[PDB]
Amino acid sequence: GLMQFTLPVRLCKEIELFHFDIGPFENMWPGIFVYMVHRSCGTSCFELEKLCRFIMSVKKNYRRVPYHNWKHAVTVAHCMYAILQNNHTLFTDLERKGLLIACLCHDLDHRGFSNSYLQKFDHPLAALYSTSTMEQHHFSQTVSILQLEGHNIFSTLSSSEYEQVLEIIRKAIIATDLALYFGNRKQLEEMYQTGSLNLNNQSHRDRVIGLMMTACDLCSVTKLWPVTKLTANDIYAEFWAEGDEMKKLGIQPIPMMDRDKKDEVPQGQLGFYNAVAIPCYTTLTQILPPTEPLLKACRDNLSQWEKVIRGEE
Ligand SMILES: N#Cc1c(N)nc2ccccc2c1O[C@@H]1C=CCCC1
Ligand SMILES: [Mg+2]
Ligand SMILES: [Zn+2]
Repeated sequence: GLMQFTLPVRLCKEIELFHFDIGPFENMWPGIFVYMVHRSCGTSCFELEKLCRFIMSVKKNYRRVPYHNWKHAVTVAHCMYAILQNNHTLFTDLERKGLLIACLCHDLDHRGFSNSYLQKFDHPLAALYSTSTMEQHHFSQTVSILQLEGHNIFSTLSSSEYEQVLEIIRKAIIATDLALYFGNRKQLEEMYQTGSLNLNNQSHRDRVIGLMMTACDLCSVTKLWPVTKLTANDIYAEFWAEGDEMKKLGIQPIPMMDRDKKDEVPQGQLGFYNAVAIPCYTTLTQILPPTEPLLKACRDNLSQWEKVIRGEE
């Protein structure tokens, strides 16, 4: 009850910043997450015995892949924590509970392959879920871990609050499917500009929560350059392995995923920053002004990639 998590001074201060890196000590990541829940939600939101048991079952069900791993989970939850903390009064008690859990669970049991590679492989999950394949699996895995004896962190919610939080978590996880992001942001853009955006409209909140999920999910591009640059290697290690598996199915993969065309990476990152990241954090900053530091950090890193291309690094 009176048991708080406390971090060392440096972390205690840096954790509040959007660009915080959770560090290379795996065994500190659960405490960092519980720290964030206690400050974000309250020391009462979850029974600490059950939260700790949920966190360690979630960790167990992330694989040892180069990027879509436990570190990503906690990193993406931290970005959500930063957004929620800089936007105190915009979110309900249920939304703060749900979204941190959504982010921790959003890539559960990821194998390091796109929905595209599952479809071309003819993976069983591609037959069970025709669209947002992995994301439907991630939500499924979340519900399974919640239903293990002693793991129901939401037990003390009423029936309707329980239904609401699981529905917040389902939409949040589905939205991390980047194929759905383009349309979601376009719609949010129009609604913002025509002035029809309304946070009392549930369908509008859903869309805004989805953009938040994309923003947390891509938050590697909003870190200090050395973190951004080193994470990019982890992302590309998966892409190139997927490229390899495409070649095993007798399919030339797009040049981004082909490990013979590494030269093309910096230009590939420009496309990604201009086509995805900058638009994402632009619309997010328009809807939630205090998330501006994400857009700024993302612009700083675009410029750093421009410098890589111009031979300057
Ligand atoms: N972050 C990031 C990131 C990145 N730095 N670079 C990319 C380049 C091309 C396509 C996707 C890219 C990407 O997308 C996430 C990584 C893997 C799949 C989920 C979306
Ligand atoms: Mg994902
Ligand atoms: Zn992710």
